[PDB]
Amino acid sequence: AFQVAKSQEEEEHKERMKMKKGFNSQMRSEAKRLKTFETYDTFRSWTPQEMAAAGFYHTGVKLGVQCFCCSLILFGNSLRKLPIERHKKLREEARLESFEDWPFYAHGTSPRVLSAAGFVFTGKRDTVQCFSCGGSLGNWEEGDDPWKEHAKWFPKCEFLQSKKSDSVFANEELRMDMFKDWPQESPVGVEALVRAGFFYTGKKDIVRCFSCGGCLEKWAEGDDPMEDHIKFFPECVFLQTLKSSAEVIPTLQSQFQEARSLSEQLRDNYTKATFRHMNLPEVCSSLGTDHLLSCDVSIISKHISQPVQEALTIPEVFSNLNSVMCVEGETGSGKTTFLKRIAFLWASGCCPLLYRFQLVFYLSLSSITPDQGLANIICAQLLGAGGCISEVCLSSSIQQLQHQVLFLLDDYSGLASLPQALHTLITKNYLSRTCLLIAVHTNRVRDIRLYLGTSLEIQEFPFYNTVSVLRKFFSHDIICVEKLIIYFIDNKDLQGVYKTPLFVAAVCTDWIQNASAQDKFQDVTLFQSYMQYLSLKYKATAEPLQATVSSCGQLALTGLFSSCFEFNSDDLAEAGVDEDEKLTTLLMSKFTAQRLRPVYRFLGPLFQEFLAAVRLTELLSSDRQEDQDLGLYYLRQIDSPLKAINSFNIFLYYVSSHSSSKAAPTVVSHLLQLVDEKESLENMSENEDYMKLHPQTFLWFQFVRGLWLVSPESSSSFVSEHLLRLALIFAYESNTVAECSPFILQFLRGKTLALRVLNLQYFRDHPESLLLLRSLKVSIFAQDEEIIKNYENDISEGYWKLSPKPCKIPKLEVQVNNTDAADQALLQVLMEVFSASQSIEFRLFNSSGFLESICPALELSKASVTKCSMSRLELSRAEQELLLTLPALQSLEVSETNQLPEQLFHNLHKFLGLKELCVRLDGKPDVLSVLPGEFPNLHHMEKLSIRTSTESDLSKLVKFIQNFPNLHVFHLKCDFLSNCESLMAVLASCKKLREIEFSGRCFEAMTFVNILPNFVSLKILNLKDQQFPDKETSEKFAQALGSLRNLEELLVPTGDGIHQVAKLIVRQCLQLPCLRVLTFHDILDDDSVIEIARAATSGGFQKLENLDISMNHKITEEGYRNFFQALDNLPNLQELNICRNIPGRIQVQATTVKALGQCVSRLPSLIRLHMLSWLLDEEDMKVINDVKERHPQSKRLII
Amino acid sequence: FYEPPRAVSLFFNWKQEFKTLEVTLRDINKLNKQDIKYLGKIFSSATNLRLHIKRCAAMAGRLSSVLRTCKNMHTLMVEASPLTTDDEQYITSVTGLQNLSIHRLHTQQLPGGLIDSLGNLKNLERLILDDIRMNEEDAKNLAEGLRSLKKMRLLHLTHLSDIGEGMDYIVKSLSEESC
Repeated sequence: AFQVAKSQEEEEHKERMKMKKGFNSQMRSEAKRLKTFETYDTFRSWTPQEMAAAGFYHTGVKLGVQCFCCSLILFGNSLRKLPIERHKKLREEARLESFEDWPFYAHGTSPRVLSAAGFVFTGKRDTVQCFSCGGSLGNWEEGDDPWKEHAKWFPKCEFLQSKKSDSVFANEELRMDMFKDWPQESPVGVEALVRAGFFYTGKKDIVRCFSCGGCLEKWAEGDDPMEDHIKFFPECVFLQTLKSSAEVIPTLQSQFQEARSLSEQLRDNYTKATFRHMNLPEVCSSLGTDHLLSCDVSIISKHISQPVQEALTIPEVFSNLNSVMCVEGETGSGKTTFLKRIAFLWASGCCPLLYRFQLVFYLSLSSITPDQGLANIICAQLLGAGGCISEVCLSSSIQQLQHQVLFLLDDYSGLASLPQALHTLITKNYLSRTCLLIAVHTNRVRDIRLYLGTSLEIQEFPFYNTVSVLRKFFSHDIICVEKLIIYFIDNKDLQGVYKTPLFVAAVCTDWIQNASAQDKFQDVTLFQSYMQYLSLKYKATAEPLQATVSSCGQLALTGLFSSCFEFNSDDLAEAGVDEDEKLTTLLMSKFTAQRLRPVYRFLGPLFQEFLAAVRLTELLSSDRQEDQDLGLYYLRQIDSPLKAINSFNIFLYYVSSHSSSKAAPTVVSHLLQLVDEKESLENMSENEDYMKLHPQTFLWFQFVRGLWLVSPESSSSFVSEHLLRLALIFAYESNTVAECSPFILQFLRGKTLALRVLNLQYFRDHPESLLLLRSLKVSIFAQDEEIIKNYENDISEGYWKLSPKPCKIPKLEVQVNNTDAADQALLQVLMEVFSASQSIEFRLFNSSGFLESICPALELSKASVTKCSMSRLELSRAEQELLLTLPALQSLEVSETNQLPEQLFHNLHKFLGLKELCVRLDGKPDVLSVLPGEFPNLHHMEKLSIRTSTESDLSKLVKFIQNFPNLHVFHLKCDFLSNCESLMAVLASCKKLREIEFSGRCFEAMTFVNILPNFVSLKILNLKDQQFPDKETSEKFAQALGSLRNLEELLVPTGDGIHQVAKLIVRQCLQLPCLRVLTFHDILDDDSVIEIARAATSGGFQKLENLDISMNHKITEEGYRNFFQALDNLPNLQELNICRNIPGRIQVQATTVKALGQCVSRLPSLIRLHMLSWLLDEEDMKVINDVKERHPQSKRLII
Repeated sequence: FYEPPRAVSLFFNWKQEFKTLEVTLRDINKLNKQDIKYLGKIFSSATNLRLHIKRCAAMAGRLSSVLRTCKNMHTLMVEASPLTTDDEQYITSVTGLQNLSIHRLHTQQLPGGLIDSLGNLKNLERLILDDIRMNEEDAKNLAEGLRSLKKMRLLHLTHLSDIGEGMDYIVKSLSEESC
């Protein structure tokens, strides 16, 4: 918004203090312009041609132009500000050929007053345009005041106001006396120009020699005084007495009435006005040409011995002309547009070498092979070739005036040796010292290559050409042009599909003849319309035109099959025969120079994927013998869900066209076939091509790997968002809404969904069935901001516009962060969705300014609230009275503040339903007083997590905590308890003690060897640092833990209980199944990891995944043996910490540690190894890197 | 090994179960820490190590310093290099050394070294002695070291002087039991 104005001060003022220098007598030369307005960076959306003719000038740095009238630097050329117009707001033959085609109709207004008022006639029915307006119109009525009509038709033309509002001196002192009138714009040495033998005349830069009469052009600021007069006047007699024929050799290495009147007749005929016509406005038929009304391309000039020589321009063709030359491109398109460009603009004469070219000859040889020369085709497709002058005498008029004859030969690819004078002219090209051109495609450049000096390639510059054509021809609609240019940086490979600039007429009909793209502008509509043009152009039946479509479609199946793009030309079992149909169709071509077996090339590599999409609907809604087993075959070769987002986004979004739906349930069944997988990560990351958002696709892998890095359910939640999103677009656009609906209900269930409804018209078909999701989620970390970027590549808008009366809306989820305000509009959105949903899940994360938000939130809401998380609040009284007065609360977690809630506590002991607490860092000996108010209420409790700073009253705790029937996970920790008898009573008088967290309370564990035998079905046990000797706790906890084979997660602390406890305990935990987590912190000296070594050799361990050997005494080659077998033979483990021995543990024998990295790489199913508290080097970085890349199933090595 | 990061790269890409490696050490004069640590960390590629000393001047006192990481060692050869007493104590310190050769010792054999702590190489089988400067009592305590190790199979005592009547103690040490 403002950052373009402040940044406009930044780079515009930084450039304003930089490059003010302007030599406003120098910058008028054309050749230095189109030379240096060609080969610069060119990343904008603006044509360099008429910006070199805008009145400004620029070098080639980032777009900073200057001028002579308004001298200011201007850069950052962006949309819709035409720089010829922005020049204003920031401050003979054409008229002759015009009225030549003058019809009979328009004579209520005279044509000569149209001649005296600046009008140009375009050779159609009575339509005009000015030389610098661009609008050809008819609509002729009576009283049309012509220049005032030009100010009254349309206000587009600012050329309206921009235009409306010697014989006695034959000595070098008298010649030099004429040279003392020297023009300022020439910094060339004047004295050498005096000694060059000229004298001045009186105009700009022409100059008149006295010996022969040399005057001529190419006079600029950095030229040579002698060179042009030598190499372009080699017969000046004073120069002959100055530099003779042996001295013009370095400049040589630097650079009849029937014949004449024949040249006058053919010169009068080759300036044809109706020759302009092209079917580039084919059915659109817009009143306009293709040079003054269309932009251009450039030349990839390539040398014959493989350097890519230059990228010349169209006047740079004229500078060093080629006596015989070939160009590659597209027939119908640019190449014949280049030839008819040469002839039609050769009927204009603006370039300073024009009007002196003699005889061009346009020819298209695709029609003929007529075994007869000039009179056949000049008398056939043109007017005539003369009868008094013979056809060989016409060829004698060629071979008598050869040096300025220019040829425009087309399509030797459809030509053999059958025309006589033609093919013998081409094979004997010396015998006419002429300029020959030819426009053969890249299938048959080899037959021309014997007669070539350099090759020329036509190439589109889709930076600016597509927005010039769609600018000028579609100024009627410019907001979709804004959609195009904003789409150019949302999709930065938009140049990767615009590959031919004169087959954008399908886009032209897809704006003026198909208005659907104006509200549906993404890619597949556009090149779907291009494919529809490929059905319209060469309209035919089910020939191998159509089997060229399908057969090159399975060439595209080989294209994305093994990711092969530039082919081998071996397997032509897909397409094969009649190459003229495939190159005439132009879906492919082949290699130019030598290969061993030559190489096929495409017009567009990503366009090939759209060909494979045509192949996929061909293999989706057609004969079901084995064809859809081929589409099913490759469609099952792509079966990994993390690859599905990007690869199925681009390619399956190409499949999102072609709505036929005869096996769309099979491909959305492949979308349901994607289940919870891990190897999909490097299934995508191993692949090579990524299509449009290519380094961004690398970033998609990085961020989704970051999603699985933290949260497995948020990663799969984003997977659910993209799978349900693209499956929703494909489902609604495929119209399989009642055909696949309960299968989509299988595609919904169990997945937790964050609320995204702005593609609501795809979703609102039947939301009641589409309503049984597992969860609903809103938050306010950076994930939802990236999702804002993802649609950017609302809630109640799509949600109530979705359903006017929602029904039975499921439960909800809230996260809030510390940067949240209290805007009431989103609180009204919360009023709507809380009025809709069942109940709320609610998470407070440091949210200040939420007291002023929780007052209107609970004010608007009613008493239906389940979960509240109280992460680091302010703990004020009024908002917890307002939270307090709502019944049916079920969940409240309180673990943060040293400040203790009192009214919320003792008044939280009133209601019913509550099952979640927490009491971390509070401190209470006496706060338990109205807790016996809760004691009649709730036998419904599912989370208990207590901390006190000292001893509380325990009789109430043993009483009603004894009165619990529905035990659960417990978190208990950290006070001066000193009472194992009350806790022995309550833990001895209960039933369901199967998830116990007793991490580090001051306590004597004599109870646990009594109450652990009372309950056998325990699954999770956590303990932090206690007293733990090696015969009392080792024998008694060897029995008590020995009879406890139901456990899954084990956290044992901090004892001098020594390796006998590893014998019996590592024995029994070795010999129990259903076990996942295991932790031996502050214990396991090296003989105890001998016990995990010899124990871990035999097995019985294959269920385990998580394991911690933090805090050994010393790991060394001992640990290489023990972690060799123990980190070898156990193919399910994934967790390891070796750390916090912090000062100096490089006593590990580092190369044997590299062998231990070989040993960890033996383990397939590992994820996180933590190799902390020793030095690495460069070497083991390369070692754990390279052996990490052996199987990439792991990702978490932590230094 | 003449007079080397490429071979460090060569062993440091993949590591498999090499049986034995033979190390040819030729004329070590320059001695920087980078080659000490690299050529030190190479030597764990095999299950047995055959170290060969060949006229290495920079390893006159750097025996135990370089080979401290090198726990894997099977045999060793000494070819014309200076050596200290504590380095000989490092030779007798390791127990996996099974075969040992020594040649061209001009300096007098100091006590408290190889011949004095001889009975620690409990798997000695092949022992090669050439050109050792000693006296009679050094040969006596040498033979006292010969009374300890009872797994020897091959003995060389070539080119020895100042050994008058030490052979009674040596042959007396050898002809005790059916060895």
